[PDB]
Amino acid sequence: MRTHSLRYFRLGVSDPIHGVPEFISVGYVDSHPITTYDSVTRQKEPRAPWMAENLAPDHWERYTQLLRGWQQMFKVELKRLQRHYNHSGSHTYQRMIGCELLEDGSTTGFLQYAYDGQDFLIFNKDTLSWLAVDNVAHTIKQAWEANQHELLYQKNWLEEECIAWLKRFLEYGKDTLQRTEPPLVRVNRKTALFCKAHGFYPPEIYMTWMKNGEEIQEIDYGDILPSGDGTYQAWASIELDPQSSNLYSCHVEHSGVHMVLQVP
Amino acid sequence: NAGVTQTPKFQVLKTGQSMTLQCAQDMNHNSMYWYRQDPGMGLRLIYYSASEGTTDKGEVPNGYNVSRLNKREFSLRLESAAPSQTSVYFCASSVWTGEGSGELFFGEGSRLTVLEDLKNVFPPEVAVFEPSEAEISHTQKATLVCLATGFYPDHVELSWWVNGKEVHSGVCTDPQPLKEQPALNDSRYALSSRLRVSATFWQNPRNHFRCQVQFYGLSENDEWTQDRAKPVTQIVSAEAWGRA
Amino acid sequence: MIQRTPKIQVYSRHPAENGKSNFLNCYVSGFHPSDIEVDLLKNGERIEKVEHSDLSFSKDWSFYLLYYTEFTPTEKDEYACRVNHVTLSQPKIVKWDR
Amino acid sequence: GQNIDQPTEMTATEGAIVQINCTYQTSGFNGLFWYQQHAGEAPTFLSYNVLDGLEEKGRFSSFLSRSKGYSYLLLKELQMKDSASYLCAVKDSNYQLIWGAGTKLIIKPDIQNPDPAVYQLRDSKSSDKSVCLFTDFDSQTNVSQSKDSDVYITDKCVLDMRSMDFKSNSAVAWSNKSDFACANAFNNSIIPEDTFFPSP
Ligand code: NA
Repeated sequence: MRTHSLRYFRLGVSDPIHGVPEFISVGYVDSHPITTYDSVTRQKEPRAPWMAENLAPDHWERYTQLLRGWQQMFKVELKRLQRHYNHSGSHTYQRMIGCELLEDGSTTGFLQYAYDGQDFLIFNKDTLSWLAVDNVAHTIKQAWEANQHELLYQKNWLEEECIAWLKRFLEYGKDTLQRTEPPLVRVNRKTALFCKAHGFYPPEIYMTWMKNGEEIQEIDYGDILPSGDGTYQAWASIELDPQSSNLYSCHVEHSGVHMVLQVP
Repeated sequence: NAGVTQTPKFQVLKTGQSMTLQCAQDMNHNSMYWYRQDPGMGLRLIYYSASEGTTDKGEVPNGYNVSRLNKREFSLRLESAAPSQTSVYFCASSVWTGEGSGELFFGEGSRLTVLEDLKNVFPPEVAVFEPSEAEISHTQKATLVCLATGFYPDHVELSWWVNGKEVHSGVCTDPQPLKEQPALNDSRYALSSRLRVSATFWQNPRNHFRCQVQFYGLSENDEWTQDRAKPVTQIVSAEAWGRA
Repeated sequence: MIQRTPKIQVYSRHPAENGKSNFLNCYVSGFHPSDIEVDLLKNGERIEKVEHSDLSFSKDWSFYLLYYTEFTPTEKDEYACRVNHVTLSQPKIVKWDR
Repeated sequence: GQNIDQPTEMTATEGAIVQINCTYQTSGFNGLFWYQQHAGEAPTFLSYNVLDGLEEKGRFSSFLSRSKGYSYLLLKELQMKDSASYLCAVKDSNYQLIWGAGTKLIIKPDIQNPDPAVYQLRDSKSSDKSVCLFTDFDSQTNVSQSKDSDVYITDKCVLDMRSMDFKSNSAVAWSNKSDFACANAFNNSIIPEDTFFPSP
């Protein structure tokens, strides 16, 4: 298999405008939403048909209960951070946990938090410690690191449980997640040369420009963008020298296949 | 620092009666649980409450329901008591649910016996037996024995009192009762305890020894139709004096 | 507090060919905090039948959203995406450039 | 099906070491707990393991092997107060606690100066029972339940006279039968050959 990942995000907001949830939690496998929960529905629900198909009602009922607890825990934690920052008004609290199963069979795992969209605490599961970006985070680090069992529990979860869940979900969604749609690639002239790719899946793609066999620095890279049909598009551009021609060529790498478009 | 507080400690019910068990925790915990413990099997979760404001069934919810009244309190109800619900019930709390290493903190337990007919309920007969003179001369020690016999269900607490103060040094009380008729499933029980003191202590004529058995039985509202005395919750005791 | 302004990108699902049915996408990303308003515009008028993904979460803590509508492009019709966010003094309009 | 297994009962000698095993087959793994539960009391937390290896807490240590699906609780320098049941429990992938049925640990006291005897206690004027006390025997002696329906025999119990740092085993037999006698009360047990029977 290519590389795959599983991640769960949480978002808490301290003084949300009317109608907006104070808590949201969404799971992803690769770029695909798989699960959602928020403080308005108070239910964990599938976000992919192959999740709904393969997880029985008892799974959604059990995690609904856990998510209601994690929601309350998130509120208490955000309340503590904002009191220690001495901040008024509405602020945000975020969490991300997950793992990657790499093509070569090795794994990674990560757990981190953010306040107002900036890194706050970052777990290191190898040193079993928390990195704190300021002294509010440092206070939390001290409290969390005093409970060494909970650090060991997160290491087990990232290294063993997370990977097992990812493998399970990869099988459920295999017709979506393990497929390949190669890119359609062309060079447009606009003076700049545009390498344009579309219709590809998965979204990971490498595009660059070479000049006379040396990589151009002077490349403008476009974002990988969703087309809306489950495939993606992207572009990369290079500016032409008006005084001297050059051998330009686009290079595209996607899911193990390399492609070259030489501009005549 | 009360921890987890559940009531009642003991309860007799007739089939079909309803009852509520109460549980409170003062540890500012968010998660609460109701378990039952039966011989030969692991604890089974009846209902739980992951946080204030939510509850859900456990493994054996049928015949029960719960209310998480507030952050402190988690009530368990028996809708219509059945003999299969005779059990020891434990309330527990933890700081959160779905974290990893957080342990449970348990209440003291609630012993419930459900009976088709209350006529199977008997208080204990209590008797104290003074030490053997041969033991005194052979060992310079003196063992008193207390027997609490004929009681049902197994809702008793036996204590020894020496000169008006409860003692536990020198005491050994059987940890489980003896079935007086091992074959029968509703058999009445027997329990034995011993108190061993030095011969010199036994030979003081003003030392006073009492064995006390607290029985948890019927309450005032239980209906009673048998010819013998109604077996309400009660204390039965027996005494001995030192012998010079 | 660091508030991040949305990047706004307007593009068709398939390479655009007049008279051929297509989808107009407005991809709004890298913004923080999460509240946002997005409209698609046709000749300056708001389009009514517009779909959008759920709020999505990036690893860098920002959010993203895809708004889209089925449409058939013409030489005359102008299309755009109008976005409001706390970082913006007034709604920002980004025109589709084919 | 998820399963947690531990032995029903273990018996060891005061001062020695005992290893209580727990094996589990679960859908995922988020940690293993040991609790101690004295007779008639509530379970209380002892230990938690979730990575591999041994963790010490005083006289008690707990070990985990995730790949082999087992844990043990190691109790050293056993004391009478260690007599209790030990319950293991595993958190599965959905964070549900699966409980083992518990291991009852029985501790044999080290009797320094055995003096086995069967004594007749004094009758009570408020009871029709006669009562016999088998006491001061070494801990390898087992007490058999009665085989006569009108004779009642309780299992051995260890008492501790703290002020004299003295421990003894004992078992009680009683009956209201007219032919009941302490010379024959424990006839169904294998009792020490040197057991002292004072003359009637
Ligand atoms: Na129920």
